[PDB]
Amino acid sequence: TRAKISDGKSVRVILSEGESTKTQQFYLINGFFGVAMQDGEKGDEVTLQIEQAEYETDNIVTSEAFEAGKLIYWDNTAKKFTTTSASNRLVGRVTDGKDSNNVIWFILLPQQ
Amino acid sequence: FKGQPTPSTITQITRAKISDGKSVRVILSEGESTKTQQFYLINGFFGVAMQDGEKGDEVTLQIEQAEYETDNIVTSEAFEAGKLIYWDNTAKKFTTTSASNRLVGRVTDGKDSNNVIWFILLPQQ
Amino acid sequence: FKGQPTPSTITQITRAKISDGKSVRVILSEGESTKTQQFYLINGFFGVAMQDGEKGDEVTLQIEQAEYETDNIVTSEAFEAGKLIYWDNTAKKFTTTSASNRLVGRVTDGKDSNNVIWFILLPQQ
Amino acid sequence: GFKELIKRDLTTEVGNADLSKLVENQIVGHCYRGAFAAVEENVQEIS
Amino acid sequence: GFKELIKRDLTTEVGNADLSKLVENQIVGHCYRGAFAAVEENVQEIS
Repeated sequence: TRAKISDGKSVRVILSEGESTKTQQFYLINGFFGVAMQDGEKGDEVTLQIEQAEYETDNIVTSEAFEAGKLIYWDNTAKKFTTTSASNRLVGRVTDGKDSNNVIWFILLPQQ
Repeated sequence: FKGQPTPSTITQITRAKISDGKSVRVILSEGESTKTQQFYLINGFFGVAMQDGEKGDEVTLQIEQAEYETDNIVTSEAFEAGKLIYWDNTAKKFTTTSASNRLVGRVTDGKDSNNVIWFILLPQQ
Repeated sequence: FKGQPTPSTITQITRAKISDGKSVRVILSEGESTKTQQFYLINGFFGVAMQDGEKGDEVTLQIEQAEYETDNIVTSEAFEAGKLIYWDNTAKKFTTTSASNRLVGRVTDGKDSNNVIWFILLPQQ
Repeated sequence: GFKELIKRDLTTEVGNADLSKLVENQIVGHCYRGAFAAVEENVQEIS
Repeated sequence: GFKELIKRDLTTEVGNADLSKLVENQIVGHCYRGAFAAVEENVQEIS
């Protein structure tokens, strides 16, 4: 027997009645924030990514500059990244700042 | 080289990364003892013990931040998927109470009939 | 494909994981500099500057969350195994005091006679 | 005034030593190369 | 009374590599050995 069962790069979740996820997009489901590898419907099983990896995304609020190094917070209400640092959840730090196309590179964080 | 003919100077090339960090050796304290594949908090490090330590000896803990299966949960509480896990060092059991316990993971698979949890270990903060 | 014979339609397949993210490129500001295998805090990222940089140059920081041999500590403090490690950017030295310093690691091997320390690096929160 | 420096033209390698279960063996390519340009040689025309 | 126990004398195997960093395989040595000493055999001297 071994306590370790998997490397923990990905975690499975079950979609609730108010949640629906499409492939390769960020979704906060059951406290796990990650990239869904399957297009999921209500009460369906999908797999997220918690790989602590550098991730690309443009699903951001386009109001404030995401200069490199600033912490990235995920706002579950609007379903967007932001640097508000309010009650929104912390999810990563910017590696490359926003471009003219509003694209962000950021490193995920361990879900603490 | 001892007794070398010429005083050859030595230049050290710096290095930082000493290991992968998947596991750490730790010295057992007095009132402690570990058996293999069980979680312990020894000198501030929480992880799975890979060797049977008895007393005052060296054992290695696994801090890989991977997904781990574990019994030894306070069965009174219910561990839904997504709830933060905490380590009760007094009772040597997992719990969701955040009074003064150490945050050590988050649940993936809910508390089943066999009191078994699947959870993601955390960065040892 | 400019001048293609036929009006084909291109559909992108999305992909979030741009990179493994074990290290991060960073640009030096005016009041910053680096030399190889030395720890630095540059633009909110803390890691091992694997390359030399002086002024507006690009350097890369190891953030692997592995075990690292550092030295370069505040020698007056004691560093027992398991104690948390904080980076004092003003003094550019590691320290256990948590006044206003960044939390960066936990000691795996205590401060020896030559102030050497082994410690796990933390996830840049 | 134009010297191309070819140390390693191109080498692609594949491995899955420690990758995720969902990730097949990623493919990576790299090349060591360098080029030396000059202003001794160029004249810039318009139209 | 002295026995040398060997399972693998020495094995230098190329370790896992992070291709994403272009870091070469970790050369790592490994030996599985042990010894069984005694006191019936040995006598100490001074000078």
